[PDB]
Amino acid sequence: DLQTRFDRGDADVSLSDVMIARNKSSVAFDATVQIRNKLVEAYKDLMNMPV
Amino acid sequence: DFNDLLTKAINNVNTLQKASGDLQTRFDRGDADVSLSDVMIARNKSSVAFDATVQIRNKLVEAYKDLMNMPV
Amino acid sequence: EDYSVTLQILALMTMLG
Amino acid sequence: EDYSVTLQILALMTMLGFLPAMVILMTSFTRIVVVMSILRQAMGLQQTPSNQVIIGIALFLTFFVMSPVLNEINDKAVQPYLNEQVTAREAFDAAQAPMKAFMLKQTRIKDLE
Amino acid sequence: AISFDNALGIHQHTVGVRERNAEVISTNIAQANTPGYKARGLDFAKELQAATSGKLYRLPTQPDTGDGNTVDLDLERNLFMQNQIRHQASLDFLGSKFKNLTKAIKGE
Amino acid sequence: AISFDNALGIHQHTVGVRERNAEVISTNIAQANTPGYKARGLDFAKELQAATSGDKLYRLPTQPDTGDGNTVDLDLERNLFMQNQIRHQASLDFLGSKFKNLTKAIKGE
Amino acid sequence: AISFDNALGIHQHTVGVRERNAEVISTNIAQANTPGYKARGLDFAKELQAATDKLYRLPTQPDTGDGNTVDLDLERNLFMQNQIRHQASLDFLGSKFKNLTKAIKGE
Amino acid sequence: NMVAGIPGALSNQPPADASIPQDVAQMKDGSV
Amino acid sequence: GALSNQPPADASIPQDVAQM
Amino acid sequence: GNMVAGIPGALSNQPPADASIPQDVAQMKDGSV
Amino acid sequence: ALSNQPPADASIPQDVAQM
Amino acid sequence: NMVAGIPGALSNQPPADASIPQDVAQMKDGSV
Amino acid sequence: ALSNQPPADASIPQDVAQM
Amino acid sequence: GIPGALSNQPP
Amino acid sequence: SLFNVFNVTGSAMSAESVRLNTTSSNLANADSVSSSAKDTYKARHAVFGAELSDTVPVKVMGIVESDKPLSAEYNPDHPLANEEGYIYKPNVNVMEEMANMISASRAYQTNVQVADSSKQMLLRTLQMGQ
Amino acid sequence: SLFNVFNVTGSAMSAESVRLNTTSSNLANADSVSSSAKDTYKARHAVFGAELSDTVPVKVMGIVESDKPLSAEYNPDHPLANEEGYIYKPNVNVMEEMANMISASRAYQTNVQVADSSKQMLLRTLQMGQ
Repeated sequence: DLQTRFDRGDADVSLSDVMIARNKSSVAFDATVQIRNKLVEAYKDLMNMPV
Repeated sequence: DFNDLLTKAINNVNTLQKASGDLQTRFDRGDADVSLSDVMIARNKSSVAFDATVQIRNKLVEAYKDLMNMPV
Repeated sequence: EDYSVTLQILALMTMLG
Repeated sequence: EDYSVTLQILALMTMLGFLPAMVILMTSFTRIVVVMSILRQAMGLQQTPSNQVIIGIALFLTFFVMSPVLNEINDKAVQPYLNEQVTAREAFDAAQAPMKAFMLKQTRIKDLE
Repeated sequence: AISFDNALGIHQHTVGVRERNAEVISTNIAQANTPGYKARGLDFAKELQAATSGKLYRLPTQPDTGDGNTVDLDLERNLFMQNQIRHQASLDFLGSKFKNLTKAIKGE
Repeated sequence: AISFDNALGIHQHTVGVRERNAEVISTNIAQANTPGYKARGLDFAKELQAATSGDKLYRLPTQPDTGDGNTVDLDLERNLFMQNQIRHQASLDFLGSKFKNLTKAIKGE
Repeated sequence: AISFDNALGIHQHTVGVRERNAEVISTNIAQANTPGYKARGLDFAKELQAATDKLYRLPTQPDTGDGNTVDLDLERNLFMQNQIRHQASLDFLGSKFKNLTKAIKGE
Repeated sequence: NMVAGIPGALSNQPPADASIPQDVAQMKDGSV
Repeated sequence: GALSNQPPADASIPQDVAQM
Repeated sequence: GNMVAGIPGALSNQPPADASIPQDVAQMKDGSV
Repeated sequence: ALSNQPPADASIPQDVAQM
Repeated sequence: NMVAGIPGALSNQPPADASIPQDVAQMKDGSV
Repeated sequence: ALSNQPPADASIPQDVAQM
Repeated sequence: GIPGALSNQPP
Repeated sequence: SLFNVFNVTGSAMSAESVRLNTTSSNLANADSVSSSAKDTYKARHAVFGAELSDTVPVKVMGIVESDKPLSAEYNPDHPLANEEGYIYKPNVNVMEEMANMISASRAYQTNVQVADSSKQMLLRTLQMGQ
Repeated sequence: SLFNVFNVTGSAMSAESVRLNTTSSNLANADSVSSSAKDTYKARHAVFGAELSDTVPVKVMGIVESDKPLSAEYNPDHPLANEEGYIYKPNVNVMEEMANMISASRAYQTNVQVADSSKQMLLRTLQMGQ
């Protein structure tokens, strides 16, 4: 939302607010990608063991 | 004593990071008795210590994975 | 005393491994 | 002439690379895995104990039996090195001596000959 | 706990405040020739505290020439220069917080 | 032997000392016209030794003051400020390489 | 082979000579007004031989009772030429390591 | 509430000169 | 500088200080 | 509060026989007040 | 020449006797 | 050895014009 | 050009016969 | 303040 | 702390500006016999201070009039003349005002260079380590 | 070592500034019969020196007065006149002082050029390799 408001020329949105917010989501999305990757690797390791 | 050795190294890394963040907060607040050189020195020490912590952890985890995946 | 945010993430990401 | 700090960091970061080799060759991990591997084959179950569980128990066993040598390394090489009592080469030699004593204790003469 | 308010510290708010201070100094320089304009300042300590947990007048060093304008242009240049330097430092500190945060969650 | 004091050498202290010298030189340039002000100087060898193992001197005038008591030779002060600025940058390059050399040894790249 | 002496060539020594030459020219300009001072010139080939001296300059015009043989027109030109050539030597010697590092790292 | 006036030479003089129209001189007081 | 909470007054340039 | 004071520039750099600086101001040159 | 004792003020008297 | 003398106008004169003191002119040769 | 010995000074005599 | 200091207010 | 330099050089910028405006008031009132405050104008001068006891800022502690006597002129028919026929004029000396104008302007500009050079040392400090 | 150059140029500027002040005191005392010390003012000249034996700084080793006789003036009614009515004045020569003023200024400015040029060389060396 902050990216769209700044891009369309709204005068009440500052670039610092956009950059802090977009970096904030980038770290969160990278974190949820890494957590998902680790969980899938754990599942693959457990299921690929002889029983 | 090996448990003490590992915790002491981590406490050293954690102590450096706290000092780095402490100076950055004081400098950013506008404190007069803070020099940029000390802030840059402090945060460079924290960066080197944390880089060592990550690489050592990666080496130990890689060593662990090699042993566990060994066919007995 | 308390571990920094960067160290807390490193410990948590370690346990997932 | 003690090595520079950069070389010393590069020297002991290489030890981490060779860490798996030390466990499988210079430690007790080899015998414990083999005995439990033959023990598993002795019973009817083919792979019930599983390789990972066998390695896990072996890692705990090799840690408990190598504690005196690890403690000797710390109390002869690591502590003087951290306290600036000896140089890098002396610390390296002081760490190797307890390791060599352990291998020589559990070896055979004919194999040495 | 792991949160951005504890990971970023005050650097998330400090960057924004110095941008406001840039505007306040900028509007002082532009209104230097406008008679009746009183130079206004921004108290960084008070503004930062308000942002974390949520326009004073500058006194003239010399009497105005008669227009009624109390903007000292050489002071504004000096204050703008310092504010721009510390703003870059604030960006450096805040930006490094994310990069060190990404390094931890990624492991390399 | 791996420690920041051993790896960073004296360059972790020289930067702070040359920053102090710049402040001492700058206040001499600013106070050049103030009468009764004696030009101040900072000894580098003493200050570096004090920093290494944990009070500015007076600069003697080459010519008498013209009746104001101020002994600031603004011609000389500019020369010292220029030299200190160059040596300050050189210490930054030395200290900066100390951290970079440690990082490339740790990361192996 | 493969040694720093051969990798750097003679560019490792030229930078030093251009610094010594700049010092001498700076001395000549400063001592231009002091009577009795004789202008000092540095022979480039001598420091070339020293790598692999501090002579006197004969005046083109007579003195005026000072005995000072410094021509400020000559010194400024010789200082300008030395400074330009000094930067080129830094560029030559600087690129020796840049190529050397690229060969080792392959990137 | 705009503050207004002639910028520059006319304003930076004593009022005894009286080179500014009286209406414009009022605007600098802070009322329009 | 010395930030105050009330706007500073305009300087007065009188030809005679009595008529002020 | 151990300061040094005086009129900067041309007034002070005249010899003291000129008597241009007020005596009260001229005596704040030795560190007094 | 960094000394430890502040330099004394120069004196420009009319007569060196009354100095 | 050390060489010295008065610079500028006085030295840039013929020796007949005895502006330079006699002992200072001696220094202009060599000293130690 | 250069030389290995200092150049001589300049003579400005009021009478060349006495040098 | 300065004993001979001048005031910025009307006499 | 190179930001302390900005407090020192910047203070000199204001201090040298006061002495320049002081000079302008002396140049413009060197021939003014009357005044709005009923006292004849006298050559005003700023007072610089240094609270020496690291960085010592320069602060103007007040403007002080010159101690020279007023220049008397024999104008017996002037409305403001006294019984002896003399009128009094400000004791402003042209030569010292010119020196103040030259000294203050040069002192103002030499603090810009220090403030500009100290700015560069801070920017390179941020660049350290990378 | 280009930092040694800064010492040579810095010492040169100090030497030329001493000569300028000596020239200033000569022009101000070209007509002074009396003095604080009871001896007629004689034209002063700072003595430069070189410790040649790389970088040879120029040093001022003292002020030496000109040995020319004091210009006597026939002023019999002057209070300081001798038995024959002659008063003695400084031997300052106007033409030679103007040349010193021109020479001291030009020599001062050319050492600034060398110092500035030498400063660029040191900064360029910092960029070597990096």
